[PDB]
Amino acid sequence: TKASCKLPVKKATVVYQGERVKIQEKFKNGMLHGDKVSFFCKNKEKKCSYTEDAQCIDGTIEVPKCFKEHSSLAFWKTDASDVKPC
Repeated sequence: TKASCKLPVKKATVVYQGERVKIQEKFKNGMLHGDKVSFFCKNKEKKCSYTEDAQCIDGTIEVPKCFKEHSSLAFWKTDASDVKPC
């Protein structure tokens, strides 16, 4: 069987097939099973951002740790989802 997943967040921006979209909208009803999506993150040793491809499973998924649900304290720092790739 292939049970879809479940949008772990309400504002996650990933890159499906080379496309930036908000899992909270493109996957309003969870994500397809096996659906692969990359999460935008930032690099300190490189000073740039990149994507962390991911994989969906039967109503289950392992979001990339580097990701960040929301992390309060929004100070001078653009979210990897809005940074330029190294």
